[PDB]
Amino acid sequence: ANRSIRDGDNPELLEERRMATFDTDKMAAVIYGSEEFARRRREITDAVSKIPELADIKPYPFLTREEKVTEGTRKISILTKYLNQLIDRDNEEESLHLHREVIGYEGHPFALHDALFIPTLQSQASDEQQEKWLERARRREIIGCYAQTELGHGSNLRNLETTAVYDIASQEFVLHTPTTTALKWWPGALGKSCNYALVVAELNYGPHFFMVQLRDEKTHIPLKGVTVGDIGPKMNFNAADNGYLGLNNLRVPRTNLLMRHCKVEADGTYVKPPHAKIGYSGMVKIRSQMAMEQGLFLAHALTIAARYSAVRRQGHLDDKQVEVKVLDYQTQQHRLFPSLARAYAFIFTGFETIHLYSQLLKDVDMGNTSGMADLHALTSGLKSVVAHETGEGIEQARMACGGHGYSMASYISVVYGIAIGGCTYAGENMVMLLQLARYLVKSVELIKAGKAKKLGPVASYLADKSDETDLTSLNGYVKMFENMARRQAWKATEKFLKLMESGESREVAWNKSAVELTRASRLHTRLFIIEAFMRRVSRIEDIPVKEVLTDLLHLHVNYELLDVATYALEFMSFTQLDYVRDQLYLYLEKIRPNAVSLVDSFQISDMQLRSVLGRRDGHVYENLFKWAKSSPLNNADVLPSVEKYLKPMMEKAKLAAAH
Amino acid sequence: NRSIRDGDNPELLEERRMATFDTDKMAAVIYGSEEFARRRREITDAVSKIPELADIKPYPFLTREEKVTEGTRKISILTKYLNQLIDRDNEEESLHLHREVIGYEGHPFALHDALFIPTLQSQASDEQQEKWLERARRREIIGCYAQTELGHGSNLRNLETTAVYDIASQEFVLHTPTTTALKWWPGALGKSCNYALVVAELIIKRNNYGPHFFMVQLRDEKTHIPLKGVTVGDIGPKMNFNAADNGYLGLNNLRVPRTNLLMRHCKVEADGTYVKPPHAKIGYSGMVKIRSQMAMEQGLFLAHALTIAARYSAVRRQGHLDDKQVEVKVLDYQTQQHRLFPSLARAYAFIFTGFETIHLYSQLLKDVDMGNTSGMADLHALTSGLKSVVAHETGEGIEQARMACGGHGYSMASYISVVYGIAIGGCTYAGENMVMLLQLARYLVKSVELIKAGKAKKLGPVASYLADKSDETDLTSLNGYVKMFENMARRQAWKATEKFLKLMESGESREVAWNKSAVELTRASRLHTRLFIIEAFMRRVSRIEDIPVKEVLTDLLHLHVNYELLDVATYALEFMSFTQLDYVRDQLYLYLEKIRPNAVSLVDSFQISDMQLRSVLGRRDGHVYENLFKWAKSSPLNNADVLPSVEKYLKPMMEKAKLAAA
Ligand SMILES: C[C@@H]1O[C@@H](OCCCCC(=O)SCCNC(=O)CCNC(=O)[C@H](O)C(C)(C)COP(=O)(O)OP(=O)(O)OC[C@H]2O[C@@H](n3cnc4c(N)ncnc43)[C@H](O)[C@@H]2OP(=O)(O)O)[C@H](O)C[C@H]1O
Ligand SMILES: C[C@@H]1O[C@@H](OCCCCC(=O)SCCNC(=O)CCNC(=O)[C@H](O)C(C)(C)COP(=O)(O)OP(=O)(O)OC[C@H]2O[C@@H](n3cnc4c(N)ncnc43)[C@H](O)[C@@H]2OP(=O)(O)O)[C@H](O)C[C@H]1O
Ligand SMILES: Cc1cc2nc3c(=O)[nH]c(=O)nc-3n(C[C@H](O)[C@H](O)[C@H](O)COP(=O)(O)OP(=O)(O)OC[C@H]3O[C@@H](n4cnc5c(N)ncnc54)[C@H](O)[C@@H]3O)c2cc1C
Ligand SMILES: Cc1cc2nc3c(=O)[nH]c(=O)nc-3n(C[C@H](O)[C@H](O)[C@H](O)COP(=O)(O)OP(=O)(O)OC[C@H]3O[C@@H](n4cnc5c(N)ncnc54)[C@H](O)[C@@H]3O)c2cc1C
Ligand SMILES: Nc1ncnc2c1ncn2[C@@H]1O[C@H](COP(=O)(O)OP(=O)(O)OP(=O)(O)O)[C@@H](O)[C@H]1O
Ligand SMILES: Nc1ncnc2c1ncn2[C@@H]1O[C@H](COP(=O)(O)OP(=O)(O)OP(=O)(O)O)[C@@H](O)[C@H]1O
Ligand SMILES: [Mg+2]
Ligand SMILES: [Mg+2]
Repeated sequence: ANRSIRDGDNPELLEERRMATFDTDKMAAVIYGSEEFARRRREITDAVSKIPELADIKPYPFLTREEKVTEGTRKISILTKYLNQLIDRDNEEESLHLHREVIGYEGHPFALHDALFIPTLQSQASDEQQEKWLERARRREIIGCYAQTELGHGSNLRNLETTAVYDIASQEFVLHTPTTTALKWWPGALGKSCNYALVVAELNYGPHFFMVQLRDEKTHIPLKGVTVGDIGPKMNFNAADNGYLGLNNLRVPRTNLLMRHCKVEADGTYVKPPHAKIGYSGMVKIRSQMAMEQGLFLAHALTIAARYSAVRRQGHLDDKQVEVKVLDYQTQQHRLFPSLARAYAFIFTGFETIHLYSQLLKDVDMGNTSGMADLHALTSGLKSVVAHETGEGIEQARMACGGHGYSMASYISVVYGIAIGGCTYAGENMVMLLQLARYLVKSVELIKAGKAKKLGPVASYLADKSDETDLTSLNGYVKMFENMARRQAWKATEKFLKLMESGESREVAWNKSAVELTRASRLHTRLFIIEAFMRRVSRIEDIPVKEVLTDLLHLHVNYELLDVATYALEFMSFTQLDYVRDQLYLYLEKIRPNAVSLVDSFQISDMQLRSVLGRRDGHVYENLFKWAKSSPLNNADVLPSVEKYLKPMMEKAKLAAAH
Repeated sequence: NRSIRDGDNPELLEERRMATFDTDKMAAVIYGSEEFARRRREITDAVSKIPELADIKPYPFLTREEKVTEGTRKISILTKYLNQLIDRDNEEESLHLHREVIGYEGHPFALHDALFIPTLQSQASDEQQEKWLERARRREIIGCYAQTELGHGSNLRNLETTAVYDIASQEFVLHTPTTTALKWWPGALGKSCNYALVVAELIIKRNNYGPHFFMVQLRDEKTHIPLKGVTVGDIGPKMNFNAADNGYLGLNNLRVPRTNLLMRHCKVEADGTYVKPPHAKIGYSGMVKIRSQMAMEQGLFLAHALTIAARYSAVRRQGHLDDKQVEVKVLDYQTQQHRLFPSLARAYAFIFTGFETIHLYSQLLKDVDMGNTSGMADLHALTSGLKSVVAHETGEGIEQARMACGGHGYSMASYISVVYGIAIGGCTYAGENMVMLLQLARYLVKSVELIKAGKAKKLGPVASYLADKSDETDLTSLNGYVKMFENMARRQAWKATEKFLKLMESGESREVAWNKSAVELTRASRLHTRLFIIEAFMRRVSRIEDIPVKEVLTDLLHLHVNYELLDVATYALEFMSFTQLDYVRDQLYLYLEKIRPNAVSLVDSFQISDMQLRSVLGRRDGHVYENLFKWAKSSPLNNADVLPSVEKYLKPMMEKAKLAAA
């Protein structure tokens, strides 16, 4: 029962939707975590579709950079008016659906306000201070931003140049931007949108958070001591204004310092915040979240690609009278379905880490940590592998559309440009793979120390070493996938040890083995991704849904295993390698008739998809032409530039001498 | 290090003082000759004296229409200065001049030079060359290669644009019957060209002869208004290449003379007599020129990206090593050397691989001028996989180059995103990568399918290694690596062929048998071309005098063959131990550390001017932070302190929210 079937649909897609071996309302429920929310997405989408001003002013690719900032600002101010009609404002699941559909991904004045400004106020500012700002934030009375990275520093928060000196005479922090590289650089909404910022600065006590008003609340003119502006065009996310901040001995009250965990008293005593580095909690929320987000990004690209694949006919197989849908080719299925399997896998992996963090957030209001450290390390590699493999799959989804995928009419290049930033923001991907490697070394540096009973369930499989082998029913793959991770974990570990056993200093001994350590993190991460996927599948009550999700899961483990055979061949035969190589191509064929249904299940409205190639109704060619015909260069037959330059250049070129 | 200047950032100055070779010598190698390498600097110098040839403003700041305008502004000016600055019919020099002055984002004459002119050269009669080819070269007229339709790009056997000969008036009637039949994607088709080489199915009193080339005038040479029967426009914004106008073409029973059919190789006489061309597929010659060429070109884009990454990696200090005062240069980190230098090894490897296929194309272009065209099929298949693997790996490389700059890499001030957007199209144009990998796979089957027969002596030198057997395998000295790459390849080649064969002994039809083995066959193709890239590299370094250059290129080459071998270890473990895998793994890291001090020198050698580089992070002088600020401050969004859209939307929104109920 494909629920994305409508009248007037392209038969090419219709005949693909009648092939649905499951209910897509059922699958949406699984995808978005509950039957109730999956419904609410459709209700909201329907509620929005009946509000004309919430439509894109024109096709978003047709807009200039400034026209993009305007429209995102236009759309965010209108959305905010209707917001409390359409959703439960404090329901993040709904608010994300509403904004991802209505605003889009390219940015808006409130992006980082909701992404990091509010979540940090929730996890770092005293109940006193939350009363002063947190609801003013949620009421969008003010626009905030998370202002941490500097022009010279982003990855090493131990050497930020921005200063926060306390002057006990007047009980104020003087916040300064000493050097040019000390300038805040990259915070969303810092340059033009926000009038408040959470500025990270050196207190020497390390980096802390300071609420700083940047612009006057009524006039939006910057306050004395404030230099602010945009940082120019970017790879993408250009509807958002990422900016810089210059602070010239800026004075803020002592109580503009966030103090949930730490304290500075009026006389200047500093109460060290419980322990750990609790202030990095905001980053951890994002990192735990983007396994879900980059999962949905990927789903978006595949939704376009899969649908278009089922429409585009090119080349013949058998039957030399009608060309075949390109989705019938093995390479096509190969370059799409594993990534489709990944989309589901990353999202299920996302639900576990999302709940893990919102649970290990309450653990931090009790004096509990170290579930903190165990979560950080996991999401460290998780955001890295996921964003990297997502980016790979999106381009594959783009290129899979042939020539037209390169057109903005596909919109896959936008989804890539947005998503791929996840390989940089919220921690540089290499660095974050290394952070996880520090949790892996520790988990191994324990062999002669015993302490195997201290390991968490995530690291448990390390203090084992019970290889074996086999792969006749799923869990053997998982077993193989621990065996791979384990080996590389020890091997890379013992190599960093050996270079200390021969006396190269720790940090240099750490550097010489940096690549193997990252190789470990990825193997460990992809092991977890599989397990979470498995855990979600075996819970499903509806049998046809469990069935097709099993097909996806079989496809995952074999494509994944073969991508990492270089590590899997300590434990495998070469004949078994051709099994999983044959198994891969079996479930490609198995998935095929469900392909369109599997992406229809995500129930991404056309308003959110923003894709001509990926239109739900499948009327691609007719509307691709309309899209092109209405594009801005087609405003004039003979271009003003041609008349001015090319016409003279040609007249002149006819008269020139033959040398 | 010839890229050292006064006023340079000491960060980069101390990196260039570490040069263990001459960069004027390396440049000569990269560009194929000392004479040309010298010309590049000579042209760049002469260009730098002409103010009108500078970018009107930082290209990222430009709207899509302003980009078309600027490509048109700069190409009309450049055309005037063309005879001063270079030898017009020297393609090496013209490419340097345009890649630097114009750039990669497109101009009215891109495909005019890329395919329009090369197709006239290879497919038009001496008569027809007299009528147009010199007109094209003097840029009297603007042309294009109009092949791909809205519904057909890969499969040329079923294009819907017809070419019907009417013997009565001796004309071809050219028709676009359906909306999908519309030409779609030719550069300059929509707005710039007034002439187009239109590919259409040839019809002679219902006889179907396949796709052919027809010269079509589209716009009046005087008014640039389209002619009767012509529909033409732009196909909208794109992932990149947006200073160019890629267009669509609609033809309504457009009549052109019989002699607007490109003849040479083939003929249509006034009575309708069709004369078959010698080798059926002589017409795709324009495509093969591109494919042969982009190993070179997708070698240079990548170098361009690395020129920015490496330089910036030697400025950007972040994190601490041993000395816990003063942060370390990020280029010192292993992951950074690992995510950068192998691509640097590929950039060199691709370019040298490019020199070989460029030269034998333009010589197996003379083989097509009277006689044997056996090295036509052998070249097509080589360049089929070569463009696919190269463009794909150049893609991964260039993204790695961007992310290497961290946060700032995402900014347009790095320009690596542009370079990525431009080159990655190479995975699509000039043949869809999967389709092209499958094309070489057919040449691999047929090459294998010649050895259970006894025609191994029909094999070319490229395919030769397939009839052999290496069995015994080691390294210790390079040639053993090539021997290892001869395996895997040969291994998979047979392994994939016999699977496709078995499916036919299963009685599954060829097309379906081919389809079910399609992935294995592409694995075979990739392995084959990676072997070639390595050999090509080898043949270039073991040939040149100047030992410092031959030694740094040997360092690169060692890094290549070790990094590549590990990337394909899964195939290399039919022939290797495991302990040797740790050697090649150890060997990889040794040459990362060995290359490191030459890093800035190896890229400075490409002698890409700032004018061409168009990157703030990649500035030659190395003044990044100072100029990154200046750049941002000048960016268009900062024209006002309070945005018009903030005053109009955000201010009233905020007022309302404060007053609104709880
Ligand atoms: C529009 C929107 O767009 C998008 O929005 C998202 C945009 C996100 C906005 C941003 O980009 S802002 C921030 C992102 N930037 C970063 O992340 C880089 C920060 N990275 C670092 O700072 C370092 O790498 C660390 C992680 C090493 C932190 O360490 P240090 O401070 O520099 O110094 P040290 O004192 O040396 O720390 C190392 C030891 O401390 C332990 N440790 C570290 N972190 C934690 C932690 N979190 N919890 C517990 N323990 C920890 C650790 O054990 C280390 O010791 P041991 O490893 O030797 O054993 C979304 O799509 C969403 C969408 O809505
Ligand atoms: C700005 C600028 O940007 C950039 O500019 C570049 C832009 C480039 C402009 C374009 O994108 S336009 C054209 C690009 N499009 C393509 O390429 C797709 C064409 N692909 C095809 O058409 C098919 O895939 C082929 C290759 C299979 C051709 O075959 P069919 O016609 O469709 O039908 P059949 O009759 O079935 O052919 C198969 C049998 O024929 C044999 N054969 C095929 N090709 C050749 C050949 N070339 N030579 C010799 N033999 C050949 C072959 O043996 C087959 O038989 P066996 O395999 O079974 O044994 C640069 O950066 C440069 C920069 O300057
Ligand atoms: C779209 C986008 C949006 C952003 N939004 C915000 C925002 O709203 N608020 C905010 O505060 N910031 C924001 N940022 C900044 C971002 O958080 C930081 O840039 C990122 O966390 C780290 O980038 P970096 O400049 O520090 O890279 P770098 O730390 O300089 O690293 C660059 C290179 O050096 C390597 N490297 C650096 N250190 C090490 C090390 N110890 N070990 C091994 N390798 C190392 C890295 O692997 C990498 O290859 C944004 C960035 C982007 C791209
Ligand atoms: C920047 C750019 C510039 C261009 N410039 C020009 C120009 O100047 N002149 C011109 O004529 N054209 C031009 N083109 C068009 C280009 O030549 C075609 O887009 C390209 O050849 C790919 O063809 P396609 O669009 O039909 O891909 P498709 O065939 O539609 O690809 C769709 C999917 O199906 C797969 N597929 C298709 N056939 C098979 C098969 N037999 N077996 C297995 N898989 C298959 C493909 O691999 C792909 O994954 C340009 C394109 C781009 C992106
Ligand atoms: N030349 C290429 N151009 C574009 N995409 C490619 C290319 N080669 C591989 N891919 C893509 O990479 C993904 C991985 O597929 P595959 O494993 O066959 O390639 P690979 O891993 O690079 O090859 P191998 O596994 O033999 O090393 C596929 O989705 C495929 O579409
Ligand atoms: N999560 C990631 N984010 C960014 N880049 C990555 C990531 N994982 C791998 N890479 C890049 O891939 C390239 C080579 O991959 P790697 O060093 O892992 O070797 P590999 O053996 O081919 O991969 P694997 O270790 O997964 O088998 C490097 O340039 C590295 O930067
Ligand atoms: Mg890797
Ligand atoms: Mg693979």
